[PDB]
Amino acid sequence: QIQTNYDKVVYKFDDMELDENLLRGVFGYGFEEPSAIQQRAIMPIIEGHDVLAQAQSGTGKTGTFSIAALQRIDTSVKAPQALMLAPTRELALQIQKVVMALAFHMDIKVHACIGGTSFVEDAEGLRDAQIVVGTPGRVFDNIQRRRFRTDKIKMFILDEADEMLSSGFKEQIYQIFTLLPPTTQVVLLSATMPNDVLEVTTKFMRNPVRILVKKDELTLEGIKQFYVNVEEEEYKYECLTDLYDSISVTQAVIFCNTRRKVEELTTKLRNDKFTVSAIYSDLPQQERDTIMKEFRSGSSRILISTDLLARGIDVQQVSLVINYDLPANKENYIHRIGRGGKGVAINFVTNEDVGAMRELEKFYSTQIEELPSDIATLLN
Amino acid sequence: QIQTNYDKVVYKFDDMELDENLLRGVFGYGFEEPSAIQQRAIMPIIEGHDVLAQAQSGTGKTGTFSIAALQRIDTSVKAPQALMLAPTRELALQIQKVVMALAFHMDIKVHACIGGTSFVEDAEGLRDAQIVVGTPGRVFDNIQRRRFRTDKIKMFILDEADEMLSSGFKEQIYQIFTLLPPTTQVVLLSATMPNDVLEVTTKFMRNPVRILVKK
Repeated sequence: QIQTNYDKVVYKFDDMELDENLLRGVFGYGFEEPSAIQQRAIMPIIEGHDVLAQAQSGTGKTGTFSIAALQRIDTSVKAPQALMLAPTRELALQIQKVVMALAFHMDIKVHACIGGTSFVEDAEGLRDAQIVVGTPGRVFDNIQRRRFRTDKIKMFILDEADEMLSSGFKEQIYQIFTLLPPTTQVVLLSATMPNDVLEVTTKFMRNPVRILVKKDELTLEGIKQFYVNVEEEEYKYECLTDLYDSISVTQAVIFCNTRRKVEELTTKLRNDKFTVSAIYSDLPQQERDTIMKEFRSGSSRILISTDLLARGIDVQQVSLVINYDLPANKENYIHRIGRGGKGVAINFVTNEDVGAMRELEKFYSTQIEELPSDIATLLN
Repeated sequence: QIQTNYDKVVYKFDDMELDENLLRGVFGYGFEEPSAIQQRAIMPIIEGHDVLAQAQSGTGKTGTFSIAALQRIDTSVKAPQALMLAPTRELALQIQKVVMALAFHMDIKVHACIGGTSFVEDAEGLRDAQIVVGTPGRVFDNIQRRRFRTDKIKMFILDEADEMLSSGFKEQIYQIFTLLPPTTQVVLLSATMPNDVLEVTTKFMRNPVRILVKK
């Protein structure tokens, strides 16, 4: 979801105190209701804060800094007031179209400082322009050659910071900062939040409002890696049946590599009264949440599912997770036993899954001990 | 200044519909905005017209047929598709240098069929070259001895035609035309338009677009 230190949302462009002309342009362009990032990032930008926003490429994001920037432009001033940087000529040109359209009912000049341009037209455009958009290299060159005066600049937008940095624009971006008024508001939009952006964020921004995407991490520390060698694929079921004698409730989830296995296991288990909840990557939306509600409530201590749902499966209050089938792809091991924030994971390997479980210890660095006869302990 | 029968001008390279990599190559090379001849000559060449253009020596003229020729190349075909001729080895090498730069973000092979070159490497170079550039004699010789296959050639550029003719390459240039597939697009750049040039134009070009200088 969204993690932010601003906590203030506006749900409609009408409630943003937008100049009437800009607002006509917002609706005229096709914007109806603010998107998730627009409901949070526009106001803080308008208000003058330095803002760091994690936003995927798209018209929603472009609208965000475009709308805000147009709202802070002093039409009376016929000099650059806002500078927007992009990774490529094309992206810059697209941004210039968006702002232009948004300003369809206003009279603000927007210059594209990009490759392929007679410096005579470039000088002329950068003189009277109120919003300048271009690529780092070209922008820096024009600032150094005095063709682009930056004293009236009040806002600095860094679109796709990650891409710009990874494209090799770090030096020029850093140099642009020192060539812009020290008080300039800094706004940075980025799909990812790598150290490169964090570095810029920390060196150039001031107590910025941060609007980030939640996500989470791996983690195999809240869980204990225990395995059992059934030797033959055929002896797994009985080994799993014996486990349910020294566990005492706890409720567990069991993952299989194939859908059929999930059913056979479910069948064999139900043929013995074992009330198990089975879920496959195909049940309609209305049926999947029905089985989950039955598990996260209606008794049902066991929950069997395939490896494909591991990512979407919200391992509820489970103190035990069983791997009937050792994951096919090492990467999906944690998706099955991750937990982002007690924890026991038991693996059922045969006389073939050998060295295969070691890869899950090479792909990682955690220890997968053997399961001792004493189980009533391993589960609190 | 210019007298043309094509009159259709383009002022920016963005408006020319160039493959993205080639365009990256154009700006990458230092080209900013199309010069007078580039504004008129590139598009007709790309479009397929036999073109006769009065242009003085220069990176502007070179860029003109180089950019067009690069847009027309078919990446999948690994055989000579364009043949460019210049009056001297030096001039040819310069041209190879210009198209190579222009093709920096592309994967095009450019072979120079010029003087002093092991008939072995010359052979290997022409086998999979997509753009071949060189002097009339060396090219004619390589076509006869069969080291240079021409069946895939779609464009024939004659740079500084007046100079090549004034240097005595007339016979060879004429022979090459007959050794190239009949439909090959013909492009001829020349500072002056003497009868030698007019004769070539009338004998080998088909209802060509003509881009000339006032006079």
